[PDB]
Amino acid sequence: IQDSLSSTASALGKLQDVVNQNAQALNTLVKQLSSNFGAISSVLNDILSRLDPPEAEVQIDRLITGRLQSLQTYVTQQLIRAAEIRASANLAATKMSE
Amino acid sequence: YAWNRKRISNCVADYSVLYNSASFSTFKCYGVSPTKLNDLCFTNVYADS
Repeated sequence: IQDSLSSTASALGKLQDVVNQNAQALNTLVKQLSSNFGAISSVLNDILSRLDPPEAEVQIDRLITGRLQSLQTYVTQQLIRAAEIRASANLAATKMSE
Repeated sequence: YAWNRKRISNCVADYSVLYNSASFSTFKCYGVSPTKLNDLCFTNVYADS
């Protein structure tokens, strides 16, 4: 078993997949900050620096809606994944105890 | 039908004077507010007459 662990790399795929999934979810959430969502620009500072409040508010609201939706999606996915990991942890605890 | 296009680049533009000039009956800005024009940098400006 020591030799197998030293040689083969796909042994810990179960943990590597969890790490990769979390990293990819964070990367997608971060990349979602670069979307116009229909606004003139994807940069809040640029929007604020070009229009008066009454006109800026529309673009700001578009960006707010888009980013709120992105956060909600990310949090729901995280909740489901956390439930799966909790099931795995319960199985691991039972395996330890028995 | 033969509108003339002029190039404006490599200079400092003081839009405050233009905005304050009452001689202009209509002064409408779409992608940028008039007031903020004094605190922005543009790659190049096209003036069509």
